[PDB]
Amino acid sequence: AVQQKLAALEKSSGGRLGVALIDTADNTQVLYRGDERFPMCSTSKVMAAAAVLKQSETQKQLLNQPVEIKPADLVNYNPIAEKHVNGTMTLAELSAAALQYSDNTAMNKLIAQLGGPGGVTAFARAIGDETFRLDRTEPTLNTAIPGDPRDTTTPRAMAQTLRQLTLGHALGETQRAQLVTWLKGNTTGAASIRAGLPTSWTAGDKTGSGDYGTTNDIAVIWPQGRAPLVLVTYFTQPQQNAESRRDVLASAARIIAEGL
Ligand SMILES: O=C(Nc1cccc(-c2nnn[nH]2)c1)c1cccc(-c2ncccn2)c1
Ligand SMILES: O=C(Nc1cccc(-c2nnn[nH]2)c1)c1cccc(-c2ncccn2)c1
Ligand SMILES: O=C(Nc1cccc(-c2nnn[nH]2)c1)c1cccc(-c2ncccn2)c1
Repeated sequence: AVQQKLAALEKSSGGRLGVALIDTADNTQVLYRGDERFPMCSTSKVMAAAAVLKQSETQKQLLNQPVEIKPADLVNYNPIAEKHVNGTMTLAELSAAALQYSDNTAMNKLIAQLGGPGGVTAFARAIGDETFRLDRTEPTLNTAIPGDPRDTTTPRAMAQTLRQLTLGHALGETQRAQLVTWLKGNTTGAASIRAGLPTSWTAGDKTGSGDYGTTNDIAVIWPQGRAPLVLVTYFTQPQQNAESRRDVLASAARIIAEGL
């Protein structure tokens, strides 16, 4: 029935919606197109930041390591990194910038710290995610071309890996808490999944967008009086120039919340 409501939302939207909920109260799942691939766009920044946090478990000083930001490093959306050109940012600062402001230069520095896009994929595989793939750097990882497997995952896979990272033991406890603190401090998320949730609930999330009107969000949610949830909402449209539809992600989240 939740699936029929999500199918109606998808039909009126004109695009393709993918949803995965994990309710940790009973470990049950709600899926809609849960095994179809979608372009991750900036939701992939979670996996990159997490990979660096994993590295920091065996290098207690890694997050304080300075990284040079040169003018040539700036790409197309650099709200934090532009302030540090011809200077440096620590890996903590780069992680916070990538996660909480969606800074693309910051994401590129995280990718580089892992040895390139495939180092992020390797970390995904190391924590049991056989689906995620990062193939490109910013900004071209957001091209979001229909049918293109580059820089994609499925809703089912991303919900499982977000659960393992934020609620489970993919990371050490200090690192898990740091990731949750960053996600809870996101600045970009109020119009997306969180807009469809009761206001009493708390959450952290990472948004993403790209070409083909691609509009994404992945969240960890602490409802009032319930065990936490993990929710992934991915949305993509048939024309390259389509406008972003954060309202569709809100609507999907509202259908999920009403179906609990
Ligand atoms: O190894 C590096 N990159 C890379 C790219 C794609 C995939 C993989 C991989 N697949 N399975 N396991 N790993 C690894 C790489 C590239 C450039 C620099 C460095 C580097 N690493 C540590 C210190 C300094 N440089 C590593
Ligand atoms: O920069 C683009 N989008 C963008 C950037 C930064 C933040 C957000 C955002 N965060 N929270 N709410 N919105 C959205 C963008 C958009 C369209 C096209 C391009 C582009 N860049 C380079 C080549 C081609 N297209 C960038
Ligand atoms: O980079 C693109 N968009 C972008 C940049 C930074 C943040 C966000 C974002 N965060 N949360 N929600 N949105 C989105 C973008 C978008 C469209 C096309 C391209 C592109 N870039 C290079 C080559 C071709 N296309 C990039």
